[PDB]
Amino acid sequence: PTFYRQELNKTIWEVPERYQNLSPVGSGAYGSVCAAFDTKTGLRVAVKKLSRPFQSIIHAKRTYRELRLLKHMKHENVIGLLDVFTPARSLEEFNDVYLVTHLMGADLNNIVKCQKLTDDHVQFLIYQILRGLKYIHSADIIHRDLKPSNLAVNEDCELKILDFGLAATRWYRAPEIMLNWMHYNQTVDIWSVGCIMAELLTGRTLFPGTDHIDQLKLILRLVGTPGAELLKKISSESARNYIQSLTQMPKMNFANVFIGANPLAVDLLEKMLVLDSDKRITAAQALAHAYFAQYHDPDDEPVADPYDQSFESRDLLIDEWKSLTYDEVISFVPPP
Ligand SMILES: O=C(CO)N1CCC(c2n[nH]c(-c3ccc(Cl)cc3)c2-c2ccncn2)CC1
Ligand SMILES: Fc1ccc(-c2c[nH]nc2-c2ccnc(F)c2)cc1
Repeated sequence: PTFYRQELNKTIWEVPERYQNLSPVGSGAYGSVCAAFDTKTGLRVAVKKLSRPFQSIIHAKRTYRELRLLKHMKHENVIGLLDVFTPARSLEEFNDVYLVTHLMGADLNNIVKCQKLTDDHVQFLIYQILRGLKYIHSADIIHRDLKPSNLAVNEDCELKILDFGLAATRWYRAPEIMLNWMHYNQTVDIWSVGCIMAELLTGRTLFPGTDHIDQLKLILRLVGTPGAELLKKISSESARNYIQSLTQMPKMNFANVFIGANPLAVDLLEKMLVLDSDKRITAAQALAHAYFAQYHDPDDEPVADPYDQSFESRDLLIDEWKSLTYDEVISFVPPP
């Protein structure tokens, strides 16, 4: 189609004429986001322009990664791709990438911030995060940085997860990541959901750590210092010296810490915020918890198609990553 050009916040935007009335809404991962009206579909959309998508090998691979991830995700509670385009007419001229999705009006950081949610709202918002995570996790994808600011929400409380798989943000991070364990599992995301849910219910950051050390201190204050079963799983001499040097802490009584909350919410919280990540509830199990009795339907909580992440192990030239991304743009098929 016919492109047209404009400057918005120092940044140039060259987009097809179908997208009208571009309006800056803020920063995205590795780029800027504009709200727009899609004259073809009649949809309000969000367009992200990647900044310097092919600046280095790291950027090139990251651009490919995000495009591959967005092309794969087709789920109500996960951001997906409505369109992807470039003003470039050929591979040699290919230097910019624009990604388009449904416009979402706010995020949970905007919502919780100075606005108290009812237990009914929390059930629905957390149900939707878990339903999305079930899907993401079934594709062997980990979010790794789940936090209120990457949960997009509309005025009717429909929620989508963004910025998954790209990999303070500290506040929502699993303690095994604070300890720098490289073999963490998908349940790091469940830890983050627990932190988020706690905050939705209480109106305060559960673990507002001032650094990595402070963050673990705050976590261990609630959940206790590791037991013997967990300590035996820590290979790192240094990590063990640190953890075993702290004054032992008992696990607190969650019913007391979150007193006044729905006892079912308290129960789910204790299953999510388990120190040993092997013992944490999974997204699929969490959906079946009684807290979500009014929302849960196992016939309407789909899993994802298999997703090939083998490229992640590959070390390629910028031009190779760029060409792979270009072919992914050209092969894009929009949804129905
Ligand atoms: O922090 C803020 C605002 O202060 N924001 C929260 C994050 C928010 C945001 N970040 N990234 C996207 C995005 C856009 C298109 C694609 Cl294909 C993929 C990701 C959005 C967004 C914005 C609106 N609707 C949908 N996505 C931008 C605004
Ligand atoms: F203070 C602590 C101690 C251990 C964890 C922890 C939770 N789940 N898994 C681990 C873990 C397993 C193996 N090696 C590690 F380094 C960490 C988290 C905080």
